Amino acid sequence: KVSGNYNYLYRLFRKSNLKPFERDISTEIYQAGNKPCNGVAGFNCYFPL
Amino acid sequence: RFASVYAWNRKRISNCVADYSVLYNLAPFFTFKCYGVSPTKLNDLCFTNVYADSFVIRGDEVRQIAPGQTGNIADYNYKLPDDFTGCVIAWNSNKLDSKVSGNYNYLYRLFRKSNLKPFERDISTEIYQAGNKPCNGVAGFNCYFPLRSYSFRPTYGVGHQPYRVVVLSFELLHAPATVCGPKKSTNLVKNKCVNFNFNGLKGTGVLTESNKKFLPFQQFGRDIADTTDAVRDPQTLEILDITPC
Amino acid sequence: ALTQPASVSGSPGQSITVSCTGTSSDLGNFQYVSWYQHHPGKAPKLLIYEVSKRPSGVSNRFSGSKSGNTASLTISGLQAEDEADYYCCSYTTTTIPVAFGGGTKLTVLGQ
Amino acid sequence: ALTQPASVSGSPGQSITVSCTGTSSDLGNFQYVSWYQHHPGKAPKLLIYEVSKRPSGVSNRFSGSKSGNTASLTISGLQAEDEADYYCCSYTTTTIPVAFGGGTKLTVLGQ
Amino acid sequence: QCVNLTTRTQLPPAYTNSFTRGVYYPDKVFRSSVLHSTQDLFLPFFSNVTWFHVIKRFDNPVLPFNDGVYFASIEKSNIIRGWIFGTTLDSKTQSLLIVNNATNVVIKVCEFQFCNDPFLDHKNNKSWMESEFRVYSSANNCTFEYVSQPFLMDLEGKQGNFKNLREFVFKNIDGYFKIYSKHTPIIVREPEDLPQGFSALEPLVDLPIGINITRFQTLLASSSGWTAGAAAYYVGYLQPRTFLLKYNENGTITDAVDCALDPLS
Amino acid sequence: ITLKESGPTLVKPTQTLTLTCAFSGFSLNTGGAGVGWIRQPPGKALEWLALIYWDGDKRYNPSLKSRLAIIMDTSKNRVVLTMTNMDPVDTATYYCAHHKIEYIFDYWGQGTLVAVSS
Amino acid sequence: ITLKESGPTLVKPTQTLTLTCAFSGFSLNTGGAGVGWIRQPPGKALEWLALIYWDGDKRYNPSLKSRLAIIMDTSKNRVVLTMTNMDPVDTATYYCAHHKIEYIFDYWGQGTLVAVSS
Ligand SMILES: *[C@@H]1O[C@H](CO)[C@@H](O)[C@H](O)[C@H]1NC(C)=O
Ligand SMILES: *[C@@H]1O[C@H](CO)[C@@H](O)[C@H](O)[C@H]1NC(C)=O
Ligand SMILES: *[C@@H]1O[C@H](CO)[C@@H](O)[C@H](O)[C@H]1NC(C)=O
Ligand SMILES: *[C@@H]1O[C@H](CO)[C@@H](O)[C@H](O)[C@H]1NC(C)=O
Repeated sequence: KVSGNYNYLYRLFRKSNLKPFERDISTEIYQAGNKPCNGVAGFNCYFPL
Repeated sequence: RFASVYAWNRKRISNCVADYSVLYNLAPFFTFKCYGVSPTKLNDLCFTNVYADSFVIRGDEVRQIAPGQTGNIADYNYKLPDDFTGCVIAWNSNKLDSKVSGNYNYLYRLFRKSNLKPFERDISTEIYQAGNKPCNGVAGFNCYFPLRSYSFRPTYGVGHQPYRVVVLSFELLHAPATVCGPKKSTNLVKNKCVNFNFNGLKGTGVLTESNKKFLPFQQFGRDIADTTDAVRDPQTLEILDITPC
Repeated sequence: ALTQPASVSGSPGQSITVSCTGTSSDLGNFQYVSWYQHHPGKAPKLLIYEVSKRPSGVSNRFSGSKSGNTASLTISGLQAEDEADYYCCSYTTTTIPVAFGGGTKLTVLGQ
Repeated sequence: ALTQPASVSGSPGQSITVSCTGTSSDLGNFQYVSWYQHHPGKAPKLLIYEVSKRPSGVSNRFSGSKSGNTASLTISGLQAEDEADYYCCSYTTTTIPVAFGGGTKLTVLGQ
Repeated sequence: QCVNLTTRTQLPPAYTNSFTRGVYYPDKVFRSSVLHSTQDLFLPFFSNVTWFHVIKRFDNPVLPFNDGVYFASIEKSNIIRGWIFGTTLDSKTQSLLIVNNATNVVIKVCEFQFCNDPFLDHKNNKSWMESEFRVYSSANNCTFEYVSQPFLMDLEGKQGNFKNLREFVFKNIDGYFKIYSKHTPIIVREPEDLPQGFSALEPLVDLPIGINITRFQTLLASSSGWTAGAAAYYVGYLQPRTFLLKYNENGTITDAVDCALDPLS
Repeated sequence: ITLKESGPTLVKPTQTLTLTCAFSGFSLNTGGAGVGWIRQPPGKALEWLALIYWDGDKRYNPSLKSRLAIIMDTSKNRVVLTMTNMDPVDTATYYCAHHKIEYIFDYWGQGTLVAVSS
Repeated sequence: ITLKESGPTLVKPTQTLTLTCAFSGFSLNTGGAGVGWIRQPPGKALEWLALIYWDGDKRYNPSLKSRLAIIMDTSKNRVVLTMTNMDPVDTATYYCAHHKIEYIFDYWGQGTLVAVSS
């Protein structure tokens, strides 16, 4: 797309690695280790796709 | 005192260990997402060397100084390359780089003679004409001074806060490697089949205490098979024997 | 400049709300106000630093909130020595940059 | 950006060549640049897509080639109705994503 | 400061049959009572080291650096100050400059335009001087700084009873330059030729350079003129050969024999 | 293939232009193709206005976002461009065209010219 | 932290006021922090004279520059503040405070009560 195609998404991180041929369809807010963070985004919390 | 965008100083940090964890307890930052790489792998990735660059930015237009974006203070100032090997960190430093009347020690260059190559320390300033007017030490019509000091006011507030930003430039495995982040330490468990790793000593075996002592120039221990069997412990000064199965 | 009523009174002990206001053009605003009390012949000390935090080592019976051009405090625990002079301060961008309230004269209601 | 000469002239029959160029910083690696022709009072039509690929319906006399930063087209065997408004259109990443020539007006010397 | 006298008379050298010295530790790996046959760039056993005797004499020549050499100087007044490095002599390439002028020893890796002959030693009669340390003149783009503690100093004028010998072995692997330092005290003898003895040598430092060094020169400590003592330094080569090392129970090399000398070896 | 362009002849200075263009015959089972609108006045060269894909995405020229709207029929009949708050420099001719990414404008319509009544 | 303010009390109207404000314990290796000079006229709106940072720059109130002068000490002793040709409208008490760019006022002194001798 001439100004950018944003219809294709990719994943930057998970909780851990993944076994072969597996599908991680589930999407949720990801926190970093020990900080209590849920519901919305912010510090050490943003949408992984 | 913190470096600006016009007099940006290439801070050189070498021969140490670089843990970026002590900054998290300061305040909720303006941004956290590093631009070259993800912020979830800042520790395990080991680089050869680091270059730090410090910037005071007037207003909140640090978005336009990006690897892929330009601007008034990104084409006639420090210019971030689009292939930048490193990342950014910006945080709201209202406690230091502000004045009640104005931070008149700083300056901005709105525009220059021409577009500049990135990673060029541009600090020379001059009076600028208007197209083709001859200008030699004169001011007024068609000769206007293109610099102005930073003005911090309490009435400004949001939209004029500093948000001090430091960029970090790395090199991917071409120089000698001195500075990166460390790892964690798991405590020793005696007489248990552990997959040990003493700073690269890969192998599996049980761990006992050895009565023999090493010399201060000694770190490892070999055998007839030419393999590790009894080594000095990494973070504590005693000699541990790797008893096999 | 800042304005406030001079004769301030209310319910003794607790449940008193005191306020400061003014003009958004004369007072340039956008600076978090601080508010102070003065004692006749004694050593004075500020009761509220910025709008809403409470420092340690002082009384923790005070609360505050500032919206737009109007700042206010809710004051609890009024003893017999509650007499003071309440002066609120901000940054006035027109002239005389640091103004101090409009003056208060408070009475006691311990008896 | 993208630029070309405003007008060009020559002897009828042969000996004509029209070129375009642009700044390499604005130009996104120089792919998919096309050559069109506009007529007065008629709809414009496509002649050359991506430098040197020939679409259907055009003659073999039209040719195009690009060297370094400069692209160009040549035509041999000119006729009395071969006057044109040859445009080059290209992709520019920093500014507006498409750029459309600088204007051309070919004239002949047959009369 | 640098003094350009631009004249010198040179004395012919001598040859000293070095017997046993020239062994050093391979790495920081301990082995218990295991006879190892290791091939490395060593100093040959029973080899002629070239004896430069400097007395009214100021000889700091270019030394034949072939990526690892041997320098045994019998010194008592801490004459060895630094080491001129590089290849181009006009501040165009990177070079190393170590100075131990005080307890703040500094190693600078940068571009250096050395003078003709910056002798550290001159003035104050017999008392050696710390001046003329600024050997270079110009720099292009400086790269590396390093700060280190010194070794045992020397108390200014010190002539006679030459108990000390300083052995500097220069090497480099993958651009990493290795300095091998060995200070041997209580050698109660006249300097002359080397005596018989052996010692285990440990690796101290290894610093990156990035530039393959071709030449290096010696920095030694009126504007010119000095009645110096019996200055003695021996230069020697390094060549790749095999040893046989006797590790004891304490990791000290008790014996070391070169295989390629005589058919008994 | 036919492309039909319709628009007003003269418009008021405070009126909004409603240009329509109809296309007959395309391979709609594709990706990246679409319908584009371009304009030019006499005395100055060409400049691009807008392009729509088949997924409903609208791409206008920058700094002209608010005064450009697109009605897409979702019936393969016609595409409408409605532009508000017109300027007498925009009195120009308008071409509706097909837009791939290699062929920047593959087939060109006849277009319609418009002028201001002021 | 203690701040002590010292100066004369029985002052003639033609006599210049020399007031020293002394502090004990502060991290001077910082920016944006300073000392503020604060008036208390009785029953009226108070006014401000001078806030001085550690940079040495001057931030004077408008149209009152002839009544105020500021003197350093540069030995962690105090700050000397001199008022020239004072008017009898300010028979009042004087205070000095730690004023910075985020905290408004930090800690005060004892303050001096002065009146006109006429
Ligand atoms: C590291 O370990 C050594 C040996 O146990 C100890 O002496 C030293 O204090 C430790 N340092 C830190 C920072 O834990
Ligand atoms: C050392 O030098 C002496 C005198 O020049 C010579 O006789 C002897 O053979 C030399 N020995 C070696 C091993 O080069
Ligand atoms: C040093 O390295 C360069 C790198 O190409 C090589 O050309 C040269 O032969 C080497 N040796 C010397 C003595 O310069
Ligand atoms: C090794 O060291 C021990 C303890 O210092 C000592 O008693 C022993 O003699 C040494 N063994 C030798 C001579 O290698």
